[PDB]
Amino acid sequence: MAMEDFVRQCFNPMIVELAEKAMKEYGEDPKIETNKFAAICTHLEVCFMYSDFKHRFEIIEGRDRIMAWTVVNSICNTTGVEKPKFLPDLYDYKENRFIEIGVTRREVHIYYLEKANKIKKTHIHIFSFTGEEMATKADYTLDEESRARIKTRLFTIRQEMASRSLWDSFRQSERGE
Ligand SMILES: O=C1c2c(O)c(=O)ccn2N([C@@H]2c3ccccc3SCc3c2ccc(F)c3F)[C@@H]2COCCN12
Ligand SMILES: [Mn+2]
Ligand SMILES: [Mn+2]
Repeated sequence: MAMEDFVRQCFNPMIVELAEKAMKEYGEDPKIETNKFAAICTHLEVCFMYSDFKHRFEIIEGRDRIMAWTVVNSICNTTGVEKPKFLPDLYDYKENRFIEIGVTRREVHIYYLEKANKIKKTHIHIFSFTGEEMATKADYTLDEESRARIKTRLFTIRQEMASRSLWDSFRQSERGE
C-alpha cells in the first residue's frame, strides 16, 4: 500500500488538493515526497480544526504564498501587530497574535525548540501523534475538548498508517540524517 494512495484515501479531497498546490509552489513532487505529502495534509487538517474551535481565527495556511502574505499584511495594518519574518499558520483575533502550528512524530519538546529557534511574538503550539502538546508559556489557547479532538485525529491517522505498515517510514522521514 503506497503512502500516496493512503493520503488520497485518508484525507478529505479539499485537504489533498491544497496540499498538492502547496507542494507545487515550493517545487516538491507529491508522488516522490509521499511522507511529506502526508505530513502537509495532516498539518493542514490541524490548522482547520484549530480555527474551527464572527470567527476567532484567520487561517493563513492553505493559501498560495501571495494571498497568505496579503492576509498577514492586512491584519498587521489593522491591528499594528508586528509583521512576522516567517509565514505563520493562524491569527488569533481574541489574543491578537499570530500562531505557528507544529505537528511532529518526535518528542514535542525537541520540535518546540526547533520552532522557537527558527523564528526568534508568534505563539507556538506543537502537537504530537502521541497525545502530547507543548505551547508558548503553556498557553494552549483552545479549551481541553478542542485539543483532545485534535490529538485523537492525529493518533487515528497514526494508527491508520500503522495498520497499512506506513507508520515506521513516516516517523523516520521527519528529520534528516
Ligand atoms: O507552512 C509551512 C510549514 C509549516 O507551517 C510547518 O509547521 C512546517 C513546515 N512548513 N513548510 C511546509 C510543510 C507543512 C507541513 C508539513 C511539512 C512541511 S515541509 C516543507 C514544505 C511545506 C509546504 C510545502 C512544501 F513543498 C514543503 F516542502 C513550509 C515552510 O515554509 C513556509 C511554508 N511552510
Ligand atoms: Mn505554515
Ligand atoms: Mn505550521
